Amino acid sequence: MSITSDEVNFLVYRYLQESGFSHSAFTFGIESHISQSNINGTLVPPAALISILQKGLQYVEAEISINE
Amino acid sequence: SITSDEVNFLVYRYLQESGFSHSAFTFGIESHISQSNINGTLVPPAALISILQKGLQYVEAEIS
Amino acid sequence: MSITSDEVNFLVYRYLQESGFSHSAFTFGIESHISQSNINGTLVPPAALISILQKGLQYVEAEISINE
Amino acid sequence: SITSDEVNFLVYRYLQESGFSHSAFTFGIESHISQSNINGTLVPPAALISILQKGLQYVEAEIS
Repeated sequence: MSITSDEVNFLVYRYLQESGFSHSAFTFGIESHISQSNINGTLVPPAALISILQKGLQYVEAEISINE
Repeated sequence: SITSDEVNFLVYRYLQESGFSHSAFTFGIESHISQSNINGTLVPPAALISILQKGLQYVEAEIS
Repeated sequence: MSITSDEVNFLVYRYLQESGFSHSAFTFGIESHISQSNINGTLVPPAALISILQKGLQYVEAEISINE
Repeated sequence: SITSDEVNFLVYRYLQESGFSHSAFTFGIESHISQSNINGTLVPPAALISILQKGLQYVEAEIS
């Protein structure tokens, strides 16, 4: 399920916004050229970066536990 | 379950490694990225990306 | 009437704030170490940078006009 | 009488010349420092400082 640069940038950008990192969000939106990203912001849920990251951890725990 | 500081360091490292100098600078401060208790040594390059990769594999396992 | 680095930094910082340059103000406050400046913000009037700059221009106009 | 864009370019140039990289970057955007109609050539280094210097001489002439 290959992930693109623009995707992670969107997840990060939205994380900065939601966490109240107003100044970082602004700076990152520009540096990452987020305006030029082809992603629909309205279809991205809140805490998305937090959610995937949480699942990423659990997935790795599952890989170790079966071979544990 | 991950914590705010852990997530913050992940995005912070990503920002540095991705060459987002000005974002890295501003976010280091706004986060108070230290003052927090994380050892940079135990977090490898692309860790944010890597954990996200495993997270999409998990989501692809839930719709299956 | 010698002017110091911290002084001009304060004038600029306050200009960014007042003009609504929220993100610049934040970034500059940090870069210029404005927290470490020995200046009393409460005794600095609004549009101070704009005012001095305006007077700076008028002063130069006066220097040219008498020799004009 | 000076204009918003003129003041903005002055502070912008000052930010660059003073090595405030991250401020210069953020302020270039937030200002929309161009999109505005100023020729960099006709504005010398330290122009912000210089005009401020003359402004304090003027204020010192008013209390006198």
